[PDB]
Amino acid sequence: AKGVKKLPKRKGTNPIPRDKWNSDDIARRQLEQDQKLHLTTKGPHTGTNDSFK
Amino acid sequence: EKVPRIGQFGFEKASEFGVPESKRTELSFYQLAYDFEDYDLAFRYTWKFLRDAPSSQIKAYHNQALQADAKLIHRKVMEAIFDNREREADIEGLPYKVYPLYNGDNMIPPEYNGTTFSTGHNHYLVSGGTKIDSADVEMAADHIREHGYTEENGTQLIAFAHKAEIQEVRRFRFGQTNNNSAVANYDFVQSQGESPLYLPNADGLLGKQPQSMWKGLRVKGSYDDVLWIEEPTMPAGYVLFL
Amino acid sequence: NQGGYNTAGDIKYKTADGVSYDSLWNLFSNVTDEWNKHKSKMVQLMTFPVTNQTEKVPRIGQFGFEKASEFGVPESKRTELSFYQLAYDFEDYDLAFRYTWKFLRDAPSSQIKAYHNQALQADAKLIHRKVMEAIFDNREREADIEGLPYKVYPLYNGDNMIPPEYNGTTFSTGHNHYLVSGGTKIDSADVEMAADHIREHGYTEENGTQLIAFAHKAEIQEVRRFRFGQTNNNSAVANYDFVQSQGESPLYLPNADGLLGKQPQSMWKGLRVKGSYDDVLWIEEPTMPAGYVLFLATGGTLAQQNLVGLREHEDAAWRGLRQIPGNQTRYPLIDSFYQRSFGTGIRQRGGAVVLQIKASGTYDIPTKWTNGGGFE
Repeated sequence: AKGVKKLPKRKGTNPIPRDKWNSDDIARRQLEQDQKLHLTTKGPHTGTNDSFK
Repeated sequence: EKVPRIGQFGFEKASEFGVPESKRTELSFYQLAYDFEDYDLAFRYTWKFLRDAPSSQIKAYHNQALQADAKLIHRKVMEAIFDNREREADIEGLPYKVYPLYNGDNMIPPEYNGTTFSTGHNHYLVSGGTKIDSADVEMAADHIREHGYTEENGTQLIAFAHKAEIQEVRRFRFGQTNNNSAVANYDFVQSQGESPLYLPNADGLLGKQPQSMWKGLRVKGSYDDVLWIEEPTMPAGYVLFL
Repeated sequence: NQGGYNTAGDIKYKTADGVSYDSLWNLFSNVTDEWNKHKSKMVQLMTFPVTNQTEKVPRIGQFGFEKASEFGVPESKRTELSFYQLAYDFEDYDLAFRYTWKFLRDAPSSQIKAYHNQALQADAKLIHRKVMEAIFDNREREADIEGLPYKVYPLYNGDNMIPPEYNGTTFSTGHNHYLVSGGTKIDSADVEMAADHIREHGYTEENGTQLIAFAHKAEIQEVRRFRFGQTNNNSAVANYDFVQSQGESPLYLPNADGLLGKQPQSMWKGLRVKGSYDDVLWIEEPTMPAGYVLFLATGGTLAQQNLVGLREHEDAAWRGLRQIPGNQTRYPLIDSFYQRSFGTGIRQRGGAVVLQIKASGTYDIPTKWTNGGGFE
């Protein structure tokens, strides 16, 4: 067979290029773990409010 | 709110006579609150009116009360977003503070990917020009995406805008000048359901084509990765990015 | 770090606005950090378990013929054996938790589970640091094995050890694999030099080995710009193209219409490949300090085992992370210890190169991987 591969070219609309990285995938996977760091509470209905901003 | 992560340990080089140093950590958390209010309407009649009036008029007045409710709830949701002022509320006799978007106040947004914010962070932005440009759109979308909320995290951004601003945005083309001497870094791609358009160059459009609808609303197109929606409720000089 | 005994008064409520302090500590009771998972992956692809605490590399000399005579007899020929020894280091590491009796009375159970879990994280961080400074610390160490003092080596580092001869290439003393670029930004000239410093020792594509480069993204942002016959950074001209990996966006391809050959793979051992310059796969490494590149040979005949040996103890009762019962107990004070013991050395002293991007002067060890201080 021929040794040359034809490169792909820009179609009429072509997606925005965004660099994939390993450090960005670590940060992405960490954030979907950090998204479990919440507790359900009794809300403002406690006769105290000192945990509220 | 999201509980801030604990500190992390480290070992010490051992000895045959001594003992190591001790380790510890601590926690913290916080909460946010929501407003509440009461609203009411009246329907007063005379005994002659209820004797003589058609039942269709009474039923029309009832149907109009249900539509007065829809208008009230809509207004109160939209002014929660567009009114940039902090509100006090009393809940079970204690005071609380309830919030708009970041408004130049003393909350500091949490750090994300090693970028740390100051006090005075703000999401009520002025364009600095009589007509929208691509630097305004890119600035505003980046003000969201610096907090997380990025396309790699699987979000979609939406922009809701009035016709007078959409008709500027749909003219953004890569490397061309816009309003206020801004130069576009992307180009506006029409949704698949819009009026036909010739592609300007063999060097095709820098963006993916949007689908016809998002959430049952029709989409005009996309610039950057944000979808633009013609929103008839929107006031003229304003855009909501979400 | 916070330090000291845990005391009543380090506890601060049972509940606040209805949430319980035990539930807050229960969140952290079983977390694991994605950075410590990445560090554990890098150790797993960069080390091997030491079965043999020392290694020998023997050699012999050689001789030739001479012209005959009808009357005489030839001068006699002779040869001698010689060798080098290599060894692996070993060290002991320690950690404590200490409590007061009234802290243990009042504290939520989940706080102890969270402290235990963070000791496992600290163990993973320690092993990673000690593997990376085996590669980066540039200095030789002693190690007593059976009370005989052996010697533990980095890569080739300007020392009196002479690399084995290969393809008739004879090396001197003073061979070095801690390279300085001689320029503020990376050249194609620097990349080409560093890869050839490996490939002269064997570790060729002829021998079936694959070279990898691990780098901080700021160096990859230069290397991805290299194109054949074009000038790049410190007036260097590239002898090759940087070729994108098969998975990258087409928008980043140069102004060309064909590729002679094939694009490099997207993924290597679950790490993501940006592309290749020369035959070297370039991988963005989350842990790399900024001004540095590690070039590593892998696979084939000569690099069939990973660069760094981990020497754990001979007895299973002393292997792995262990808890020791402590020596303050019940009242008024309580303690316990975590203990880990291992050490690190390199056998294949030519199997990698470290390149530092700086303008002039000698190599600097990265502060985060200097052996003289820190354990994380």
